[PDB]
Amino acid sequence: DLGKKLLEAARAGQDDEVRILMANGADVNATDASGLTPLHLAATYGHLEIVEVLLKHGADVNAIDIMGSTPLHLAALIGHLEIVEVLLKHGADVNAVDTWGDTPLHLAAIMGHLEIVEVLLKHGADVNAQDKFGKTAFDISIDNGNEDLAEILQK
Amino acid sequence: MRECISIHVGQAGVQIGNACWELYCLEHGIQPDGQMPSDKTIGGGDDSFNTFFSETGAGKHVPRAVFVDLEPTVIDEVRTGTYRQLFHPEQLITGKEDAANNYARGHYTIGKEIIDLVLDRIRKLADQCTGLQGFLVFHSFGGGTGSGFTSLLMERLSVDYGKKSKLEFSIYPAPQVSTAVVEPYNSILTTHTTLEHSDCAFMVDNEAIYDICRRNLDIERPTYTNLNRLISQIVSSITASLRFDGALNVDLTEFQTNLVPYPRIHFPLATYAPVISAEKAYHEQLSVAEITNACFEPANQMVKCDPRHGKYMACCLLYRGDVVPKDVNAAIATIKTKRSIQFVDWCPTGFKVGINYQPPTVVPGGDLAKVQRAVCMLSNTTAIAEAWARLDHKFDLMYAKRAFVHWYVGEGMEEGEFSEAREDMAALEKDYEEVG
Amino acid sequence: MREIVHIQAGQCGNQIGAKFWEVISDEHGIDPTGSYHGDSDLQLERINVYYNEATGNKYVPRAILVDLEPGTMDSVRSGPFGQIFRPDNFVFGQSGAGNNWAKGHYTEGAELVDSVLDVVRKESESCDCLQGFQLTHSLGGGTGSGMGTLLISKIREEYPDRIMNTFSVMPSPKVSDTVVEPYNATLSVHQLVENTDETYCIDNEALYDICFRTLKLTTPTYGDLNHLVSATMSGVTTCLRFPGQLNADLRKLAVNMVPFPRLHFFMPGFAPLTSRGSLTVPELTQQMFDSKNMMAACDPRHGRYLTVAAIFRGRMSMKEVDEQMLNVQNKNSSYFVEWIPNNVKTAVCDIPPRGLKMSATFIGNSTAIQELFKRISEQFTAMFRRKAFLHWYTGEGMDEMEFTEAESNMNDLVSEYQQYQDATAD
Ligand SMILES: Nc1nc2c(ncn2[C@@H]2O[C@H](COP(=O)(O)OP(=O)(O)OP(=O)(O)O)[C@@H](O)[C@H]2O)c(=O)[nH]1
Ligand SMILES: Nc1nc2c(ncn2[C@@H]2O[C@H](COP(=O)(O)OP(=O)(O)OP(=O)(O)O)[C@@H](O)[C@H]2O)c(=O)[nH]1
Ligand SMILES: COc1ccc(/N=N/c2cc(OC)c(OC)c(OC)c2)cc1O
Ligand SMILES: [Ca+2]
Ligand SMILES: [Mg+2]
Ligand SMILES: [Mg+2]
Repeated sequence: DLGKKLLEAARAGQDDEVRILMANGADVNATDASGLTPLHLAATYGHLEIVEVLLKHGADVNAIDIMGSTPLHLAALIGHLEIVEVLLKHGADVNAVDTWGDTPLHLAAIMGHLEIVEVLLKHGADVNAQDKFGKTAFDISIDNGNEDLAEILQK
Repeated sequence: MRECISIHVGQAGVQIGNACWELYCLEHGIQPDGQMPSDKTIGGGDDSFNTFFSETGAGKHVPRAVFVDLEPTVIDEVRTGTYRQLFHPEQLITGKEDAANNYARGHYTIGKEIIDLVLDRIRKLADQCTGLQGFLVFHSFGGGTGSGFTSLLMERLSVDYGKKSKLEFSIYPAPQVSTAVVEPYNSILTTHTTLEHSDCAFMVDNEAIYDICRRNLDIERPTYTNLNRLISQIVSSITASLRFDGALNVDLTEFQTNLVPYPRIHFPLATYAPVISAEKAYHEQLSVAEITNACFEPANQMVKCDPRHGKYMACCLLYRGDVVPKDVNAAIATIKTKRSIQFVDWCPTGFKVGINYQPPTVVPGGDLAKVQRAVCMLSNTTAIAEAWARLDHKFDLMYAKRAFVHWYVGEGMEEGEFSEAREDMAALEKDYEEVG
Repeated sequence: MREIVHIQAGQCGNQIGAKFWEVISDEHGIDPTGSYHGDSDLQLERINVYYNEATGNKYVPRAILVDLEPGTMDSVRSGPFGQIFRPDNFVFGQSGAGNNWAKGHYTEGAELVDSVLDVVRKESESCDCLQGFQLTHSLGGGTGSGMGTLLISKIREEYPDRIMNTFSVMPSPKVSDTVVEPYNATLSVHQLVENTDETYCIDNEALYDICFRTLKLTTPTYGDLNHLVSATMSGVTTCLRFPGQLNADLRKLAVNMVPFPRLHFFMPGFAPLTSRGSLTVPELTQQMFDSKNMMAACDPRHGRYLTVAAIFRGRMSMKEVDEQMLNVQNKNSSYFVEWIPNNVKTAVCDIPPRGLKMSATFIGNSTAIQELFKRISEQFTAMFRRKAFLHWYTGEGMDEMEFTEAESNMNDLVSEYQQYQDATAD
C-alpha cells in the first residue's frame, strides 16, 4: 500500500521518497483514519517543497478531513506563511469553514500570525464570517485586547 | 499584700508591656537596674508596690511579669533596651516562627510547641508568691499570637489556677494601623474561646487612641510609640489601686464585684482626662468639675461608642492628684442633672469614688504635659455592644463567602468553630439588648 | 521566618534569575565578587533572607541553577555576577527539552530531578528557619515548564509546611511565535493551581506591549523585556529584604492576599516605567493602578480587586501616601470587592531602587486576570481541536486525557474568577 507510505513521507519531509512513491502509482489523495491527506500533513509540518510537488501531481488543494479542515486551515493555524501563499496560488478556498465554524482567518487571528492574517485579507477572506459561537476574527481581536490585530482588520 | 502576675503576649502585648513597666518604675521610684532607694526593707516586704514587684536579697525589684512571643524580634528589643536589666531573663520567652496572623497557628499548631514552657515559667513566679490573686493578660485581638496563643494560655490557666482571677487588656483592631485582613476573624475566635475564662477585660480600640493622638496631641500620623505611651498612662490609672494604698478596687476580686454585674458582660469602658500636649507646658489647670465632665464626652473614650445610646450598670471614678473630695461630690451632683446619663433600673444609680493624691507621672520623651489632677472613669455600659456589632459585621461580610477560611482549616481547626464563635457573639449582642 | 531558597529553571528562568541577583546585589551593596561595599546599615539587616554568609565575610546567593541544556550554564557564568553563584549549585543535563513539556516533566527532566533535590536539601539544612522557596521559569518551553512543575511537586512532598512562590512567565506569539507554547502553559497552569501558594504572573504579551507602545521600542529584545521583569522582582521582594514597619514574610503575604486557595495568581504592576539607559505621590498612585503599567495583559477596570498590596520606595511623606491611597479607593470604589473590608495594604521603604528617587510596586489579586487565562485557553483549544503535534507529547508516555483535564481545570479557574467578580455584599 503505497498510499500509507506516501502519508508517512509527506509528514516526515522526505522529498525523494515522495517522488519515488508517486512514480510507482501511490495515491496522492490517500487518507489516514481521520481523512488527512499527504497535502494536509506536508502543510501541517511545514514541508514547502512537498506541498508544491503534490500540487503538480493532482492533489486536491481543498480536500477536507473528518473535521472539515482543509490544508489552508492547517497552514494558517501552524503559521507557515510560504505554504499559505502556495495554497492560495493553487486555488485554495480562502473562506472554507470547518466543523467549528472556523475559517483560515479565524485560526490565524487566534494564534497571532499577523503576517498570515494580512495575506488572507488581501486574498478576499470574509471579515463577517462567524464561527459556531457568533465570533468573527474582529470579535476575537476585541475580546482578547489584541490592538495590533484589530488595526490590521480595519486597515 | 497579694501578688499579681502580668503576662504579655505577641507584639502588641509586649510593646504595651514595655511602656507600662517603664511607667510603673518611674511612679514607684525604681531605677532601670532594679534598685529602689526609698525601700527601707531589703530582700522582701509586704508594701503595696510588692503586688507587682518581687525583691531579691541584693535589693533588686523585679517585675512579676512574663513576655511571650512566637518570633523573637520584639522581645529582643526588651532584652537590649533601657530596662534590659530589670527583667528575669527566663521571663522573656521566644519561639522561632510566628502565627502569620492566623488564630489557628497561634492556638493549635505553632502555639503548642511552647505552651508547656510558658506554663512552667509562670509556675516558677507563682511559687514565689505568698497569696497570688491572679493574672493581668495583655494582647492584641488581631494578631495570630495575640488571638490564638492567648486563648490556649487562658484555657490552661483556668485548669491549673482555678480560683485565681484573670483580667485582660485587649487591643481591638482599627483600619488606620492594622496588620492583616483577617483581624476580624481572629478577634471573634479569641473572644469566643476566652469568654468563660476571663473575669474582666478592658478593650482598647486602636482607632480611639489614634484619634486622641491626632486631636489632643497634634500628632499628624501617630505611630505605635505614641499610641503605647497614651495606653500605658491609662493602664497605670486602672492598675494604680492594686499598687498603692486606696479604698477602691484594692484587689482583683473587687474589679469583678464593682464592674461586672453578670459574668458574660465583662467589658468595661475606660475614659481618661485630661490629655494635653507637652508643647503646651503652661496650660491652664483644669478643675475637678472640668475633668469630671470630660469623662462623659465620647471623644475621650478608650473604645469608640456612644454612652448616650446605652444604659449604665456601674461607674467608678479614679482620681489622681490635687483633688478635694467635696469638689468631687459637687461635680458628681451636677452630672446627675443631665438626662443623657441613665442607669438600669436594677442597679443603684451611684458612682464609686477613689482618690490617690499623687499627680500622674510623665515619661521623659512622652507626648503628654504634666497635670496637677487627672481622672480615669471605668463604667459598664450597654453602649459597648456597638463595638461588638462593628466587628461582627466585618466578620459576616467575609464569612458569608468563606473568604480566607481555608487558612484556618489547614492549621487543625474545624470549619464549624467559626459558626460556633459567631453564634456566641450573636448571643453576647443579645445579652446587652436584654439589659438595655 | 527568614531564609528563602531560590531556584531558576530553563533558559527564561535562568536569564530572569541572573538579572534578579544582579539588581538586588547592587541594592544590598554586594559586588560581583561577593564583598560588601555599601554604606547603609539597612542593607545587611535582612541580607540572610537571600544570601548565605561565608568565609572572609563573603555573601553567596542561596540559589540553585537548573537546565536540561548545558549551554545555559555558560551564559550565566559569563555574566557579571556569574562567579558569585556556588559551583556545586549548578545542575545541568546534556540535551534540552525542545519546547516539549512531556520531556521536561516525564522523561529527560525526571532523570535529573533527584540531583536537583540533593542540592535543595543541602541548602535547606543550612537554614536556621526556612520560610519557603521561589522559582523563576517560563511556562511556554519544556524545561522551566515541564521540569519546573515536577520540581515544585517533589519539593512540596518533602517540605509541605513551607511556602512555594513562583515568578512564572506567560507566553505570547508577539515575542515567540511557537504554536506548542499554549499546550505547555496550559499543562503548567494545571500544576500551579494545585501546588503553589502564590504565583506572580509575568506576561510576555504585556511586556512586549509596554516596550512597543509605551517605550517606543520598534524591535523589543529579551534584554528590554527583562529590564521590566527585574524592576518588578526587585519591587515585590522589597519588604522581604528591608526592615520597614512590617515584618513581612511569604506566609503573611499568602494569608492576607489569597482568600480562596486556587485564586493565588497575582498581577504585578510598576511605576514609573523606563527603558534601558534612559515624580510625585499622586502620580505614582495613579500610574500604579493603570492597565498600561500592569505586567499581565489584562485591564483591571474589567474586573474587581479581591486584595492589593502596594510598596512605595524612596523619601516621601507617609501621610501623603495614606491620603492618595485613600483617594484612589474612593474614586475607584466599584473596582474593589465590598465583602473583604480593608483589602488594600501599603508599605513605605526608605531605600529606592537604582536610578530612581521614587518608585511604586503593585501586587493585585484581581478577577481581571481571567482575561490572561482565556487568551491562553482559546489558543490551546484552537490547537487541541485539530490534535496538532499531539504525538510529540503522547510519544513520551503522556495520556491524551491529561490535555482534557488541564483544559477543564483552566476553564474552571476562569469560571471561579467570574463568580467572585459578580458576587455582592447585600
Ligand atoms: N496599640 C498597639 N497596637 C499594636 C501594637 N503592635 C501591634 N498592634 C496591633 O495588633 C494587631 C496585630 O497583632 P500583633 O500583636 O502585631 O500580632 P502578634 O500577636 O505578634 O501575632 P503574629 O505576629 O500574627 O504571630 C494589629 O491590630 C495592630 O495594629 C502596638 O505596639 N500597640
Ligand atoms: N521575558 C522573557 N521571556 C523569555 C526569555 N527567554 C525565553 N523566554 C520565553 O520563554 C518561552 C520559552 O521558554 P524557554 O525558557 O526558552 O525554554 P526552556 O524552559 O529552556 O525549555 P526547553 O528549551 O524546551 O528545554 C517563550 O515564551 C519565550 O518567549 C527571557 O529571557 N525573558
Ligand atoms: C489586604 O491586606 C493585606 C495584604 C497584604 C499584606 N502584606 N503583605 C506583604 C507581604 C510582603 O512580603 C512579600 C510584601 O512585600 C512585597 C508587602 O509589601 C507591601 C506586603 C497585609 C495585608 O493586611
Ligand atoms: Ca522591701
Ligand atoms: Mg508577631
Ligand atoms: Mg531552552
